[PDB]
Amino acid sequence: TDFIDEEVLMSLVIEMGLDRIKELPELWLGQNEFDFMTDFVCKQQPSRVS
Amino acid sequence: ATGPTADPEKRKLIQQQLVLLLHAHKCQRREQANGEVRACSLPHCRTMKNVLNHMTHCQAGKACQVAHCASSRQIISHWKNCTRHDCPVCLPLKNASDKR
Ligand SMILES: [Zn+2]
Ligand SMILES: [Zn+2]
Ligand SMILES: [Zn+2]
Repeated sequence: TDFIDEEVLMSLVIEMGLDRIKELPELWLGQNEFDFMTDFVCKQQPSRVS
Repeated sequence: ATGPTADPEKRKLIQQQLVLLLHAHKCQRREQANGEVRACSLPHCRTMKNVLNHMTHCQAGKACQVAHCASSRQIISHWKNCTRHDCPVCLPLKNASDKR
């Protein structure tokens, strides 16, 4: 064995509890809206503090 | 607040989608193996099975109205290169392999 197995995904489904799903939610990894592996660069303070 | 810009409920959703995406990739062979094996122990993988056939040929990414296509398409590009180290996506998937 050198790769993943369908029963290994079933084991992770049970580990996470994904058998309780009903509808799949949305994500936007193809846009600036959710850069899933970026850094906390957004830290700033408004012009009203100046 | 609870974490950095890249670590919200959307990352909890990539961990959920990853497992369904990997199951869908396997599950697509079960039906081709005989021609009528439509049955599955996780019916919810059908959403990913349908989306995989789209994202493997799609090119509209930045504006593709199928949010699941642009979403799922980014997961494997991350995972494949990240395998050299521990990560919220790669770590649980590597640990799960011990089951069989
Ligand atoms: Zn399935
Ligand atoms: Zn698409
Ligand atoms: Zn990773």
